[PDB]
Parts: sequence; structure tokens; C-alpha cells
Amino acid sequence: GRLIYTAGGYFRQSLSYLEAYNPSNGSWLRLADLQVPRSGLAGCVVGGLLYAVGGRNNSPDGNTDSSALDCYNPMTNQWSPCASMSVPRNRIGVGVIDGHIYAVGGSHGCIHHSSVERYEPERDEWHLVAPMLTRRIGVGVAVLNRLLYAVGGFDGTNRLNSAECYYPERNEWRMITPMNTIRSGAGVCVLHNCIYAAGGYDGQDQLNSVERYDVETETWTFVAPMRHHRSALGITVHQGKIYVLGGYDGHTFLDSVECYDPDSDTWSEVTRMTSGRSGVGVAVT
Ligand SMILES: CCOc1ccc(S(=O)(=O)Nc2cc(CC(=O)n3cccc3)c(NS(=O)(=O)c3ccc(OCC)cc3)c3ccccc23)cc1
Repeated sequence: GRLIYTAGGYFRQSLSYLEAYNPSNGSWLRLADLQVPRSGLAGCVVGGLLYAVGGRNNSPDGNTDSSALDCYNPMTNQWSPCASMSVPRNRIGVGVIDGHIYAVGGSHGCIHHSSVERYEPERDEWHLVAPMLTRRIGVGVAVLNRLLYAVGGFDGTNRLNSAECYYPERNEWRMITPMNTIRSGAGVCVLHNCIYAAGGYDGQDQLNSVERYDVETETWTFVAPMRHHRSALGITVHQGKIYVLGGYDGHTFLDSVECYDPDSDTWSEVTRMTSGRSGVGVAVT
């Protein structure tokens, strides 16, 4: 694609923002608000459309977890409701394989899901697939080699360094090598055939460390840390670089956006969001 979209988020309450960043010229676009505020949601893109999945409305009047799927068309600057999920999923992870959206884990009240469901845009229908081996909220999701990876999270009692791999053709999950660090609320993405896990919360502190998984060596290796510690950060890849957006550093809701260059193994700051926030959904189109 060519813009980095960021939807929703949290600062004092759940937010309705849809904004877009153009890395070519540094401009920020203010686009149509979400119809209902939400934080702890995920963003993805299928066929030029942006989707906002799951999350929760943390408001002064109450907190309501979201089963919603909403569809944003950049050509009309309009959000439309799509079919809701089987269950609300706050602190959800999502990935896309073959034009289908996978909604992974997340929470509904105190229920920590291990369930996974798959959306087909052509039918506007969700179906459950095989559940993960582990309940995971605050989970990161990456898609690599047409496999779906669920990384880290919190199972309701244990904060996780574990990760597992979903095989869509076989409809089954397998545990993979765990991370070096316990991480919930990390940003997880794929860049140049590796799975990156950036930031998160290890049970003691928000993290600035970043590690990556090589699927053939089956090993996780640390790379350069971020400039800021961040949990519930947004993450995406744009032109061979990772972008991380906002998150909570333990004290402030960050407006910082950093960019990771894999060739030089360096982070740098590229822009600031218009306001500090955490728990956003991010995608590129
Ligand atoms: C003063 C901070 O205020 C806020 C309010 C609201 C937010 S949010 O809108 O982004 N939603 C989220 C909250 C939490 C959890 C969280 O931080 N809070 C904060 C208030 C209530 C929950 C998560 N998981 S986590 O990062 O793994 C994590 C981090 C810290 C933890 O313990 C600290 C002792 C436990 C888990 C999340 C993971 C993914 C996506 C969203 C998350 C963020 C911060």
C-alpha cells in the first residue's frame, strides 16, 4: 500500500481516531472517526479495505468489550459495520491469510480466549477454527509462509514467552520455541522472513527490547532495542522497515513513532502522532 493507518486507541478513555501517516512526505491525514470508540483492537487490510477488529470501549460511563468488525473504505472515507465475531475479543491479535481475517484470542470480561475464528469478506461470515493450545490476551500475531504465529500474551494466570504456529490447511496448532522474554502487549510483525516481537510487558516493566524469530534456525535473537519502552504499541511494516506507534511507557501515553532499519539495525524517530495513545490498531494500504 502506501499509508500507515492507525485506528482507535486509549488516552483517559477509548478513542475514535482514524489517522493516516504518509512516510513519503511526513503528512498526517485526519480521516473519519470510528462509529464506536475502542482500544485494544487490531487493524488489518484485505483487498484495499481497512478492518478494525475487536477491542473494548473504556469510557467514564462503563467498559464494554467489542465483538465488532468494522470496514473502512479509503475511497469513500466511510466506516461500515461488517458481521460481528462470535464473541467479544479485547486485546485481540489478527492476521490475514489468503484474503481471510483470523481473530486470535483476546478477552471477554474475565474470560481469556484460546478460540480463533476466521472471517471471509466475500460471505461476510465468521467461522471458528481450531483453538490455540494456550489462552492468550494481549497476543501478537504474524503471518509467514502462509502460517499464522501467535506470540506471547497472558493466559489469565501466567504471562507468556511461549508462541505457537497455526497450519490453516491442516487446521492445527503447534508450539514453537519460546521467546527470550516474557511479553504481553508487544508489537508483533514480519519483516524479511523473520518474526519480530517488540516491546510489551514482562510482568515487571514495560520493555524496549526487541527480538526476532528465524523460522529455519528455530531461534529467537535480540536486535537493537527501541528508544522508548512501550506496551500496547501499534506496529506495522512499510517499505522494508518496522514502524512502531505510541503505547504506554509506564508513565506516559506516547505519541512517538519509531522506525527500525534492518540493514543498519537501528531505530530512529520519524514523526509524532497528533496525540499520545496506546492500544491502537495499525495497518498499511
Ligand atoms: C496506567 C496505564 O493505563 C492504561 C490504560 C489503558 C491501556 S489500553 O487501552 O492500551 N489497553 C490495554 C491494557 C493492558 C493492561 C494495562 O496496561 N492496563 C492499564 C489500566 C488497566 C489495564 C494491556 N496489556 S499489557 O500491555 O500486556 C500490560 C501492561 C501492564 C500491566 O500491568 C501494570 C501493573 C499488565 C499488562 C493491553 C495489551 C494490548 C492492547 C491493549 C492493552 C493501557 C494503559
